[PDB]
Amino acid sequence: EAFQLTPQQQHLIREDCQNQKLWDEVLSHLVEGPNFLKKLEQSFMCVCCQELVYQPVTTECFHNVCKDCLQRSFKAQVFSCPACRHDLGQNYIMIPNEILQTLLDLFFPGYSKGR
Ligand SMILES: [Zn+2]
Ligand SMILES: [Zn+2]
Repeated sequence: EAFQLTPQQQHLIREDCQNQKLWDEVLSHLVEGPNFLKKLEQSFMCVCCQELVYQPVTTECFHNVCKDCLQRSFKAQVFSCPACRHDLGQNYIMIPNEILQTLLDLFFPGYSKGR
């Protein structure tokens, strides 16, 4: 009755090492069965737009934020992590975490429409 991860999800979670600590916390909730998807969605909620992160950038301070939302923040001369306020620097290279994107697409098929 525990939520059962597919081989694909197990593979990608392993490969998503920038999020290692977070994934280990998230998988605590596999026991919660169908409700795991809910706690999963809450874990990858974006602090800026308050939706499941889309094209997430995983920051060096371990926070996932939509690339679009971090770009809005920088344009407003804020070079800080919106989740924890760690200074990222004006020159920060924003690289989407495509492993995490693919994971979210697997867990929530179709969620990214229109984003
Ligand atoms: Zn966002
Ligand atoms: Zn942060």
